Amino acid sequence: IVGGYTCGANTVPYQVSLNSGYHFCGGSLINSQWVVSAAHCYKSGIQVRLGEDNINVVEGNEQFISASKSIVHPSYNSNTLNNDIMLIKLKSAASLNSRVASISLPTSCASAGTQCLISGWGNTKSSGTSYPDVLKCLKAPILSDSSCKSAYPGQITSNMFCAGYLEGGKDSCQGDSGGPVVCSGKLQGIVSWGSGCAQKNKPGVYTKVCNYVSWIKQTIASN
Ligand SMILES: Cc1cc(CN)nn1C
Ligand SMILES: [Ca+2]
Repeated sequence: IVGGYTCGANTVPYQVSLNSGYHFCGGSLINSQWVVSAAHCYKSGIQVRLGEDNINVVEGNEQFISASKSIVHPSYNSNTLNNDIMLIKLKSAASLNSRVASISLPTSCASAGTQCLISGWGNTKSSGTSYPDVLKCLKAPILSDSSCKSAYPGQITSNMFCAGYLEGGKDSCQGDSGGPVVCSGKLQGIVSWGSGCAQKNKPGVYTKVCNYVSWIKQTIASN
């Protein structure tokens, strides 16, 4: 997260860190057994880390649970990043509490102008490289489909939306991949892609979660 703020420990209780020896992606806890992330975060040997603030220090509220299976969306295209969504099942159910909590799926799509919260442990610099240990947060509005498409000619599908600031300065970045965009207590987005970070007229692009609620529910119901 570039140009954000320190969230505060366990203030984003649905935020998870995916770890394969190191943090490599974010994710969102959607029930006691399931995490939603980006398809471009797929790899083997995933441990889901819940209750994290400082990802380098065991602070006392963590739950570390290995993934038993991952399900990349059937229509994910890694070239275009269309359908950039994946489900991860935990080997054991997380113990839910005030600091480890699920986020609700949307019942309808969110509009341009809706204010959202984006979070993660990604790079905090737009030019150089610096990775925070503690969770960073950014309040950002959803941008219009027209402005999103104008920013990225030929690249925005019906399964994507832009959020952030056309002026630059505030954005998601490398390492925030797969993490949450939450608006009015609903998971509306997943950190998917962009062109650099916090650059003018290059806002973050996010997977449009409301398009996938049926797939998520049916997949969970049979797996
Ligand atoms: C994960 C991610 C988000 C963004 C948006 N600036 N770019 N990347 C690489
Ligand atoms: Ca920790």
